[PDB]
Amino acid sequence: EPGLPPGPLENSSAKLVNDEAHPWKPLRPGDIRGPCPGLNTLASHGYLPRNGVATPAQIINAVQEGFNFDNQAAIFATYAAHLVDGNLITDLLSIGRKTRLTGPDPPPPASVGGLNEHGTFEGDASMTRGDAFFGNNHDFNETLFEQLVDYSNRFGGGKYNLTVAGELRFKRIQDSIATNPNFSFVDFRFFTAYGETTFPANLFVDGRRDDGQLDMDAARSFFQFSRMPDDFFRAPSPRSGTGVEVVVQAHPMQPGRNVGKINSYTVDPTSSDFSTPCLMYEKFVNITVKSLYPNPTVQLRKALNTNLDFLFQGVAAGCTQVFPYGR
Ligand code: HEM
Ligand SMILES: *[C@@H]1O[C@H](CO)[C@@H](O)[C@H](O)[C@H]1NC(C)=O
Ligand SMILES: *[C@@H]1O[C@H](CO)[C@@H](O)[C@H](O)[C@H]1NC(C)=O
Ligand SMILES: *[C@@H]1O[C@H](CO)[C@@H](O)[C@H](O)[C@H]1NC(C)=O
Ligand SMILES: *[C@@H]1O[C@H](CO)[C@@H](O)[C@H](O)[C@H]1NC(C)=O
Ligand SMILES: *[C@@H]1O[C@H](CO)[C@@H](O)[C@H](O)[C@H]1NC(C)=O
Ligand SMILES: COc1cccc(OC)c1O
Ligand SMILES: [Cl-]
Ligand SMILES: [Mg+2]
Repeated sequence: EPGLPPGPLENSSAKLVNDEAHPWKPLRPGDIRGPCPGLNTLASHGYLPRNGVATPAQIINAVQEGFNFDNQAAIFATYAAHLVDGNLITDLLSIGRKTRLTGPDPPPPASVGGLNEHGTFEGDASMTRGDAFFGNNHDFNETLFEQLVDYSNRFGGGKYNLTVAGELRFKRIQDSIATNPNFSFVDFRFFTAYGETTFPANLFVDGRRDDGQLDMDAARSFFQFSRMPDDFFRAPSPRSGTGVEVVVQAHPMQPGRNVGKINSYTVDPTSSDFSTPCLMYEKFVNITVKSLYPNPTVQLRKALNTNLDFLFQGVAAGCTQVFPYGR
């Protein structure tokens, strides 16, 4: 019932992806878009179902076909998101808000809240979306985008590149520390917050150039309108987070959180960090997934174990698989 994770592209060359079969269309009533401009764009070009509800296999195929996201990264992200935000029985995940379209819900404490669910996959210090504490963690924010433009002007000669990513990533962390008393920057979010800042440079840059310099017209088109530029070619090879080391090196940070007040950022020594990637995977499964499904019934336990096996396919070589519900 859960389909097998798709394999890598047979042909990963750059090609036109804004093509006749995948035109941009505006939203219809009920169409769901969320905090990810990549998935949003794929839905708005029909690489995913246009209503924003999809299976993990549909998501993996879409990120590969439309943007040349690499297979390992696609698998890890998709199954992580599905485990914490999707319906494991129906095999459906919303790319934004919680919806009845993902089917009959499992029992509490599982939320099946879609990608909009705060603190599962989605988290604080996003580039163009506000922190959940401020009321909306999913819609495009013009003020935040204008700051991205400003940082691109200051550090990228008017373009978004890895140097800009390094500076903006830090600025957003510092702004959340100063204003969000509930700011959390540990474990899974600590990792994804860095990786996501490379994606516009690696994946939104036309693949015929692949120069890591994203122009602001293209940036707005993706971030605000979920729309590929006219004649957009995808990247010329599979990739996801390459160059994340540049972003980290610009302003190395420890994982931590504000402790109920602004300007109280307190390092968490129980968090994983970039020195312990396997711990990030182990805590995600043992703590995050397990807490949503502490004592699942038979069909849920089976679906959990299958999706956990799929998640492990995307885990970097050298980590040991963990089994929260037995073998
Ligand atoms: C493979 C499955 C994917 C999933 C499940 C996924 C999910 C998400 C989620 C939940 C966020 C919000 C994190 C946060 O800021 O709090 C996010 C951010 C982001 N995603 Fe993805 N994503 C995926 C692939 C991609 C791809 C292929 C691209 C580009 C082609 C992309 C581009 C981005 C960008 C740029 C952000 C940051 C948005 C911002 O901070 O303003 N994603 N994604
Ligand atoms: C792979 O796709 C590219 C772009 O569409 C094309 O030029 C190339 O010849 C394809 N390779 C094969 C083996 O068909
Ligand atoms: C506040 O932080 C906790 C995690 O420490 C999280 O469970 C909760 O959803 C957060 N809420 C908002 C609006 O940030
Ligand atoms: C956008 O972000 C700014 C800056 O953090 C915030 O003040 C504003 O309330 C957000 N929302 C909108 C709708 O502009
Ligand atoms: C970003 O652009 C600026 C200005 O062109 C340049 O100095 C810097 O080296 C660029 N960084 C990257 C990683 O391309
Ligand atoms: C996760 O649970 C497994 C037992 O299934 C255990 O071996 C492992 O040490 C745990 N890891 C963490 C980080 O809790
Ligand atoms: C490969 O890593 C990732 C995959 C999907 C989303 C991410 O950031 C939100 C991310 O950092
Ligand atoms: Cl790949
Ligand atoms: Mg966020």
